[PDB]
This record gives sequence, C-alpha cells and structure tokens, in this order.
Amino acid sequence: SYQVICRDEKTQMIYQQHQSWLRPVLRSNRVEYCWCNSGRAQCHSVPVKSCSEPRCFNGGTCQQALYFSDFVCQCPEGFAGKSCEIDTRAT
Repeated sequence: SYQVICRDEKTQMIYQQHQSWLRPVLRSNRVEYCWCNSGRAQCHSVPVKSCSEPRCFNGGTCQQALYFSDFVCQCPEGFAGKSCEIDTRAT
C-alpha cells in the first residue's frame, strides 16, 4: 500500500520515498546525483571537487558536488561514524 523505495549497498545507507544521495563514479572523475523517484533513481553525472574541510577523519576524505550542497564521505580502515572517530579495531 505505502511506498518507500531506493536503498543503497555501496554506501550502505537506506533512502525513503523522494530522497537523494551521491554515487561517486570510478576512474572518470565525476559523480551522479541519484534522487529517488518512485523507484526510478534519477541519477546523472556532475562535476565534483574536494569539500572545504575534511569532514572524514582517520584517513577518510570528503567530496562535495560543484553545484549542489550534497556531499559524500569516504573513510577506509573499517572504523565507524561519519568522522570515523569510533575505532574498534585498534585500541
């Protein structure tokens, strides 16, 4: 009856009806702005750059789109949290 589509596995985050997220590309250099639309996922390439300040810590790297304010946060290692301030692997 209700409707709630668009989930994510790369970033590991769910998005309900009429939501939006970023899906960085691979070698190209741009990213796509995927805005859910009844399970249609409206993505499209857009130029991007590095955030003004590294919001991701512990090695992560922030990236912000050139025209919108949507930003994605990368953070290897395996810790937790947007800034990766929660480390469970290392003491």
